[PDB]
Amino acid sequence: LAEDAPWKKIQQNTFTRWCNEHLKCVNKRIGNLQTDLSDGLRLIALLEVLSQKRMYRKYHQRPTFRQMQLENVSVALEFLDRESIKLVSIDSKAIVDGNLKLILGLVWTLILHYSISMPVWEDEKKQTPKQRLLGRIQNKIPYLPITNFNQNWQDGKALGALVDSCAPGLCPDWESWDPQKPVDNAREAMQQADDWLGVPQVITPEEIIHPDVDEHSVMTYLSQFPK
Repeated sequence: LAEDAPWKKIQQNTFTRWCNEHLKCVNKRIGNLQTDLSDGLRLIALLEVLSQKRMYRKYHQRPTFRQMQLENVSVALEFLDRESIKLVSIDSKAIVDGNLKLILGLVWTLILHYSISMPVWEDEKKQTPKQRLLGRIQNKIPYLPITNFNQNWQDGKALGALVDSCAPGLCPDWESWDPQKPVDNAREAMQQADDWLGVPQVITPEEIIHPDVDEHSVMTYLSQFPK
């Protein structure tokens, strides 16, 4: 009966914004993740931007027929396999036919690989991408216990700590912030990061402090922090 705005919607929203931040640079955009990858073209474009390589296989530039759309998605999935990016439970018809569950899974694989796992973090790897992101954020704010990507972020004040850590003076009074004003706190921190640290708001202040936020969404946002 709550098929409206859970962690599930936050995650679709966040994964869509992340894709769109990348698609911007080739003049494309997704309105609806369930439908707008289904002909393969926006998926191919996203993969080319993330990898900085073109497709080596031909594909259908006007995929008006189902078979053309299946083949475009196959070209994209095959490209990822070649890049040794590990996919699970995904085939071409899953994308073409709008299996939202499996589409979200694919986009998470891309985020984990290109945003979390591939960049060389602060201190230059037997630990998972998640552990590495936690440690990286923990080191920027050594006076707060950073052990998750949900409850630690709920009062909006750790965002202020992280942003000010990156450029002292952006959120200097973060510790004095009212923990009962979480959207206010998150909004200020995240707008400072947007305006001055180049961090896009792929999750929103309302979303990031929501009691039902999923960790993947928060990780997607936090993985963008500089240096």
